[PDB]
Amino acid sequence: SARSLGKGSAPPGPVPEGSIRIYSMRFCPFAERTRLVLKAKGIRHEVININLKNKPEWFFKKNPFGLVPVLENSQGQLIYESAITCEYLDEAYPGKKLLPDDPYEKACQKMILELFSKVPSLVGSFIRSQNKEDYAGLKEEFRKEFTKLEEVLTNKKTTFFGGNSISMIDYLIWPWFERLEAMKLNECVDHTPKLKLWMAAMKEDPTVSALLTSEKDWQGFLELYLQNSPEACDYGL
Amino acid sequence: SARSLGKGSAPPGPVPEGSIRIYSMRFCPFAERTRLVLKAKGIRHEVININLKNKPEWFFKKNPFGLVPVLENSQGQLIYESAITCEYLDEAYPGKKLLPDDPYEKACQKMILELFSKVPSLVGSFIRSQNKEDYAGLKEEFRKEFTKLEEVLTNKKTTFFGGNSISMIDYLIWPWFERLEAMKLNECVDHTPKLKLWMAAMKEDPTVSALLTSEKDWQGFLELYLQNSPEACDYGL
Ligand SMILES: *CC(=O)Nc1ccc(Cl)c(S(=O)(=O)N(C)C)c1
Ligand SMILES: *CC(=O)Nc1ccc(Cl)c(S(=O)(=O)N(C)C)c1
Repeated sequence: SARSLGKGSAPPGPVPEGSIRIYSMRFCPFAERTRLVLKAKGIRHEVININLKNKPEWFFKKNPFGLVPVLENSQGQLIYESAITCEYLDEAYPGKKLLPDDPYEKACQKMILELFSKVPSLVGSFIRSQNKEDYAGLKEEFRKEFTKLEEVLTNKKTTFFGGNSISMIDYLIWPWFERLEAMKLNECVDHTPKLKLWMAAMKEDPTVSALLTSEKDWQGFLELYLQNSPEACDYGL
Repeated sequence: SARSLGKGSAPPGPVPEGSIRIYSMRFCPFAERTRLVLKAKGIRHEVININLKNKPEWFFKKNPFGLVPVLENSQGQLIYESAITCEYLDEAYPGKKLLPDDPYEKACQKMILELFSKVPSLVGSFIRSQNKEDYAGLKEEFRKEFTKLEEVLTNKKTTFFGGNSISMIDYLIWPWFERLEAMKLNECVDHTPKLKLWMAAMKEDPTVSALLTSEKDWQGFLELYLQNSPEACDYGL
């Protein structure tokens, strides 16, 4: 049932009242942001996984960019871009607010997100590699970006990037730090102690712990991904 | 007095109570967004222009990226990234809200901003050109992106990107459309009629009209810019 929908599959049909739909992919770190917010805010939702190597024709109607995550509500409104879906969920649904009310504190979280901006493309370059010589250079590129995040934690004198308690910014940058160990990149945080202590503190958060994918599951997906397999998205039953 | 501050200049000192400071550059389209918001919301402010070809040492303390626009308030809080400065100004100051209260309508504006994302880099490629052969190809690249904006106006059945009246998204994407005529790129909107009618309607907005820089002033700045002159930022006294 959690199996990804591809070419030849039928459109999902209307989203029922009282629930929101997320078009996701179980191994997508960008869609993981939305799922972390949905869980944290306890929002009632339905998941539809998209086979990103063999996309359905109807998926481009949901998002012209053809990317996960996408939200769809009962009135048929469509929201895409991982950071936009996350802000939308915090505003449109009740409970503990992940984004702070203060305009400056809100701005700060968005500034920290911009400081992290180069990390996903760097994770992408490390994955798609042809030789072991490029590895040391990319590791230094990681350190250069991870030092930007360290300076923020040092200046704020706080555990998390948004305060003493976990907030939106932590969930937005976490998926890439989650995959560092599986990719054997833990040494890239050896010069950022406050960033290293932030990771262990994050791993203990009940929301983060519940959605955390295993080392072998990421290694198994990435193996099929680097083979451009249409079974990658469906790795692990 | 409106003259840009460069190497050898002294730090500005504290921002007084009741006013906000913007670190800008009179020809910067990204900083123009912030200035359009400051004007539209009638915010009391002080402008400090930065010589971007010969930056002051103290400017990297205001923004690690060393880019304009930057906001600084009386309590010393610093806000950078043009879109972040604009959202901050709408939330922290009273009057007519440029961003709508509705979470979906807010999300939509941010989605339209993402649809425009490739235009500034395209304007940059057209400016830095070595031959007239690349011109036709880049014009087609413009049409491909300007068609994304046309589809939004067509679907919404509205004059502006955020409704029947001007909002935040219009001010955020305007500076690049402002410079199209000066760069002789008006033919790139010949296949987007609703986008072409949006430009003329924008040119009539009192906020847009008041901050509008002349054709020759942009041509004169760009000439000095493509000469990498430290007088570019100060073109036109
Ligand atoms: C949703 C998505 O883009 N998923 C995905 C899968 C695998 C990797 Cl390595 C990444 S990434 O963020 O590292 N990058 C875009 C290559 C993302
Ligand atoms: C503030 C700034 O970056 N100013 C600037 C000056 C000249 C041009 Cl052409 C641009 S652009 O947006 O076209 N691009 C970054 C080249 C921006």
